[PDB]
Amino acid sequence: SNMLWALLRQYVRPYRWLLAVVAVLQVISNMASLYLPTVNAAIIDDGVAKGDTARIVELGAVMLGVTALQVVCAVGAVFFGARAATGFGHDLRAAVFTHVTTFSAEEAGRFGAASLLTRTTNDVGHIQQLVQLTVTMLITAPIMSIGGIFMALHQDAGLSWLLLVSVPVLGLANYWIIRHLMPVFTRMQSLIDGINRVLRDQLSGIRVIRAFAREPLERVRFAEANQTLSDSALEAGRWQALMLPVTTLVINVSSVALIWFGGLRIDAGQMQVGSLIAFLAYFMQILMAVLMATFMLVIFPRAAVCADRIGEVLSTQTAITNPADPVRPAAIAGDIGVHDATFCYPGADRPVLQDVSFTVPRGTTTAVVGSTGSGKSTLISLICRLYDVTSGSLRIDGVDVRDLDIEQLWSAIGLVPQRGYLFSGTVAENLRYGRADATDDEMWEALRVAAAADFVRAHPQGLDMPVAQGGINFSGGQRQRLAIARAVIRRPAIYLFDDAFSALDVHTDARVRDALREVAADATVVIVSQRISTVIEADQVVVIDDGRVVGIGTHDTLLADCPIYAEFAESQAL
Amino acid sequence: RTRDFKGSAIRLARRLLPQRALTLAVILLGVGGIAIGVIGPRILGHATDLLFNGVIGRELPAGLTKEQAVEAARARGDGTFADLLSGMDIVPGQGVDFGAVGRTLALALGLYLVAALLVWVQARLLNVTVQRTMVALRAEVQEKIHRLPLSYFDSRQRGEVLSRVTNDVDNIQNSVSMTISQLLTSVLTVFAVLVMMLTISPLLTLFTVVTVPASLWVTRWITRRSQPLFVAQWRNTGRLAAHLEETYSGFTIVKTFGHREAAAGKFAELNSETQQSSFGAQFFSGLVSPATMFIGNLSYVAVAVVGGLQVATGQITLGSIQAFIQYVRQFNQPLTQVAGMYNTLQSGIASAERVFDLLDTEEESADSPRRADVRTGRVEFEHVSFSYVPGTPVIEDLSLVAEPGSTVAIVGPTGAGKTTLVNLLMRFYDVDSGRITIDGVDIASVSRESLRASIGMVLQDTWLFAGTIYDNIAYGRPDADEDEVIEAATAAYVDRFVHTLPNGYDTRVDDDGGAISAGEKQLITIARAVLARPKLLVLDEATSSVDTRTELLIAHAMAELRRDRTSFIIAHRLSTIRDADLILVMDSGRIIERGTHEELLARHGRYWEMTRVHLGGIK
Ligand SMILES: Nc1ncnc2c1ncn2[C@@H]1O[C@H](COP(=O)(O)OP(=O)(O)O)[C@@H](O)[C@H]1O
Ligand SMILES: [Mg+2]
Repeated sequence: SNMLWALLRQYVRPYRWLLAVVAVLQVISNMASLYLPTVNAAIIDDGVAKGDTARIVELGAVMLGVTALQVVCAVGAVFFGARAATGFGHDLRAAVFTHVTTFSAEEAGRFGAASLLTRTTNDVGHIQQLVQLTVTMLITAPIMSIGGIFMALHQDAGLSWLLLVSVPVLGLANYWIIRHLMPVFTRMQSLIDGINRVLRDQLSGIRVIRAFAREPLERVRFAEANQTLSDSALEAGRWQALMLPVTTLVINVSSVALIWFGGLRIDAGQMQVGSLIAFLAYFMQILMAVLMATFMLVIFPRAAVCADRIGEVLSTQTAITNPADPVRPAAIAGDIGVHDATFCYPGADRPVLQDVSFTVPRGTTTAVVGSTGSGKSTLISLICRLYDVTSGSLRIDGVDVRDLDIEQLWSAIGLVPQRGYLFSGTVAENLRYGRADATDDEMWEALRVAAAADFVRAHPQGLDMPVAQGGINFSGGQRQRLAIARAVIRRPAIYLFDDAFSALDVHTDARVRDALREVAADATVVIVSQRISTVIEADQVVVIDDGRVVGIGTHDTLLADCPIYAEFAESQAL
Repeated sequence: RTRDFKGSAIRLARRLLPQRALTLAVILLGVGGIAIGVIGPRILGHATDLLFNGVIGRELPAGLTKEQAVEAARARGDGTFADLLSGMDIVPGQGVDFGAVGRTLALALGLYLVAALLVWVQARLLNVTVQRTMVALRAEVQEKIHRLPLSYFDSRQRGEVLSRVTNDVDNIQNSVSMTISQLLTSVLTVFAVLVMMLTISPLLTLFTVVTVPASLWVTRWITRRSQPLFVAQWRNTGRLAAHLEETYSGFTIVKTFGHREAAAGKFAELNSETQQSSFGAQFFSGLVSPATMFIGNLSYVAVAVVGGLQVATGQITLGSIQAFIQYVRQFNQPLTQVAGMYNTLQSGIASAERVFDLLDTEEESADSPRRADVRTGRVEFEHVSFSYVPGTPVIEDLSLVAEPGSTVAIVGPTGAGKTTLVNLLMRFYDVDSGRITIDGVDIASVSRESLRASIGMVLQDTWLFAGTIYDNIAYGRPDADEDEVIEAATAAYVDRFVHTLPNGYDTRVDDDGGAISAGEKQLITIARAVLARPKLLVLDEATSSVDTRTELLIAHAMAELRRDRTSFIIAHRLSTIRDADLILVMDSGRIIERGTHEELLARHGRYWEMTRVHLGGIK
């Protein structure tokens, strides 16, 4: 676990003089629990060995003061232990989120959207729950041993060799069991997550598994996961069964030799009798501090794989960044000039796009079209720099797009992605993203252009109906038209629709396009669609098939010149 | 909300009945291995008392009897010391007698060595009996999953069944290995540790058992005072995951429309307030021990003071008070973890009756073994009247007859009973008062496996288990070489975009770069159904997210090009369904009107007024 420590020494840096106030209070709280037997050895030696009745009762005052000093610095240690372990976990996810927000589409989609939330919310909280458990209930095992040795040195140091020999063998016989247990214990968590995934896949596809009658294959691929998990959990419990017995045997043998080697001293007259009572409690306190500390070491293997994922997110250098000298035109009015752009995944056999070359003039409209998987899905995300072109160049009216500040680029591109996503809140704050200062009557214009006015106006509170988290209350084209209106009130120089009108029907698609043509009379519109009924009115249309372009023109000059486009539009008539 | 605690507990305990030999030998081995670590301190105290008796007795006048020595001590003014001398067994003038001390310690060491291999075996057998009753439960749940009807799976919440076979078996394993190892032993260390602690002194044992009520009231008052905070932090972390989810899932819409600054400020303003909410919840719930250990020392101080004051009076011996200290330490340990042993038992018994409720549900219809074979395909229905829940009939009377080699194509508005009809054909649900006869023989009395393995179905939603694209495509026929997987992966047009991916046919599509589209995930599923070589093929809107040209190519190369088999083609785009052998227009059951495309369009019906929403563009 070289990543858990590299990620653990990095983010709890500011809380150095807040764990130094915990490792100095866990010392007072453990040298005060070791001092109660120390003073009990004086009750037995100064009040019991003699008559001295009052020395037993007046030495209980020292015991009552110590038990209060031991709790004021033990509840005052849990106040600073779970105050640096909450700053680590705050600063950790505040740095995971800040790094994720720098990702591009290619890097964000490589991790996901749920495997990236469970990597910053409940994944941090495992290392964050490890820090508050390793400074409040796990450093007391080394402390109760090291300070126990010094207490046994303070009291009749002649017989401190027992505690100098009994520990070096309690942390060495426990470092062997743990050394052999850790590798067999991190392999058991990757193996119980391999059966929770088999069950998850079987339950989700329980309707298709039965369709192929592939039930002899299931629960035989589950019988090889259950019987494999039960061989790594029956083996990790083969070492975990040696922790209590060996640790308690070391303490018991040390305790038994203690009375012999202490009686040999007491008979000689160089030792008192209460020292045995004190040492027998030092050993028992060390046993108690070691057993419960080694019983909660299950956290380390399960929080060292969380750190692997967090460090995998945090060690992903982004590849799309602003240039050191970005060109800043006064206006970025749409003129796209894609020349020879070839986008290829790293290591892929065939590039997604290859030698695509088309330009759109100032205020016209283009429509790219092709079969599923034929590149066009990735063409939109190149104009707004959600992907990097590998061996080509696209330029917007004066400059290569990657030689242009990405924020000023996005400030005049109204993007409507493949799936309409709306943010939690109200329609007034969901379609506010376009302008953020639009007047109330101005947001009634996009909803009319996007053919979305007649469902948000037929509501009690007008344009204030609450939207769900992902906008799931609006089922389909309702969400799509709200997303269209969001970009409609931005007056962009480039409208960029990526499979937007597919969710809509045919009449509302033609209505929205007519509204755009009557409103955005000079904006550059780039429409991507698998339909043809939304492509007729485009000023120019291009077809791309398996990457490369196959034909560029208008509808009439391409319906009788491109066989691919002809057979594309053939499956459209009724 | 754990609506049963008695019957569930007895059923979970009787689950260990098959492993009763390894449970009886754990119960009897964690008793003789724990009542030997209790009598160990008594032997140790006797060993230390043999030292004290000689040490405080070797300086007395050698020759005088014990009573005479006590009288002499009391006669010189030493009263408490005289009581001390009378309180133990001394003989003046004799030393320690190390023979007795050595023999006592050689027995303490012997039964300390025996007690350590009597607990290692008790732990090994306990591990074996736990990790063998867990396998049985996990293999009984998996055998029940493949027998429940679909009406059970699709009538529950989104993750209701998932977090019952996955998270509810882990809790059962925890609360079946913690209440046999950690809860049973820390009740014998409260019974024997207390019955040996009472034969020593019944007064000092009363200064220790009034710290059970004190350590329980305080641990029940801390927990039931840290509730305005343990809920106000679980709710404040719910506003963190509800913001990260909507800023990660709509990340391309946060980047564009550049509200990165706003979405980061909102995160930073509710992260600084979940830190504060978690601070209190981890402080108050973290100070639950520094307080039950405070009354583990308020008792220790009283025990030590009274024990010393009572040894000095001679009512008890030093070797008894040394053992009493160890008994106090062993008795005051099971209390510091009595809440973290009881809340993980309620949790583990609450998520242990849901599992048995799942196992107690009704199985499927107990199919009849006949092995029906489809020869030509005569899928003919006869007055099917299926209804999901009594009171809302979903599919009414209909008599859609198929043909041996045609491709009957079902069309209709959403929610008209198309996917439900596909579910009826596959016997996922049972038809009510209607024949569903496939090639003359009724499939209502036919083994489900033989029928389903011969149909071949693809649905609107796709299933892709955790594996490579090759493994997903080869799932329809797992005994086919790659020359038959790639072959039937070119008719589904997955080859043209699979090389686009960084490592095609091995992309491991459960953790990929999100480079597989929604229609690309349907082409993979179609390629899986092509492998099986079905004889009655049904495509229930499987080509919905794919192109309408690839749609017409696939359902012309493996749905019309197949002269041998018949096919149902359910889709919403009528362009690919026209000229396709008996289109059936259906509206909430009750097939309105049917026929081929020409006769169906040349009659001016619902089909005619439905083919203008797509072609005429009038709505
Ligand atoms: N498993 C089910 N449990 C409860 N209700 C269902 C179930 N399946 C379908 N329904 C309801 O019955 C109706 C059946 O329509 P459906 O067959 O889904 O038509 P389509 O497939 O064209 O959407 C749906 O509106 C749905 O709400
Ligand atoms: Mg359907």
